Amino acid sequence: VDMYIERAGDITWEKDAEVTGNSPRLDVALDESGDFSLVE
Amino acid sequence: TTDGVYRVMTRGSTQVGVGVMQEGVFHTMWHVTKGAALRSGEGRLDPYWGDVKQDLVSYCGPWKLDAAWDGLSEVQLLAVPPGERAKNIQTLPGIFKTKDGDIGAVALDYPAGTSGSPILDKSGRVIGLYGNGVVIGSYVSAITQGKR
Repeated sequence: VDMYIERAGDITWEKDAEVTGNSPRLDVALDESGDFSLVE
Repeated sequence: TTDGVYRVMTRGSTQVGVGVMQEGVFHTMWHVTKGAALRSGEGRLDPYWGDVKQDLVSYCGPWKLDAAWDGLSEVQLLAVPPGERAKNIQTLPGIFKTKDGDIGAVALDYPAGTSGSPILDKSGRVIGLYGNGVVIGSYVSAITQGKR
């Protein structure tokens, strides 16, 4: 299996970007396998 | 080797993720490549450091990205979805509260091949990578940053 990379752009902030999405505050735990899960 | 955001592709062809080239090191999420070698033109990029718990890997050198969310300001996800031009999505992160401290998290849900896309602060610095997260059903991605 041949994995490869292609340049897709510069790393820059854009002034005219779409703005969206919430800002939830969540209790989570992170396990040894790198998996986040919710906690109560 | 040029600085920028890159698609991670596999062989038809398919985009399995995204990563960041900075200071001669390629940065992506472990789950995107599982540490496989990467072709870049005629060169080959070999893994240099990786950690399953952080879900991160660097190629050609040590992890270089060290900026962090400031906890108050909006950020931008520099999303590179499969089949689509790089695009900036601005958002106010929420928070993952953990026993070890708080982590910024973005409540944005893009295709899986977007994993590894950089999240930026207003100065253009990469404050982490997108694509390791939890479901609440909306996905929410940690802002996953390494150690320099």
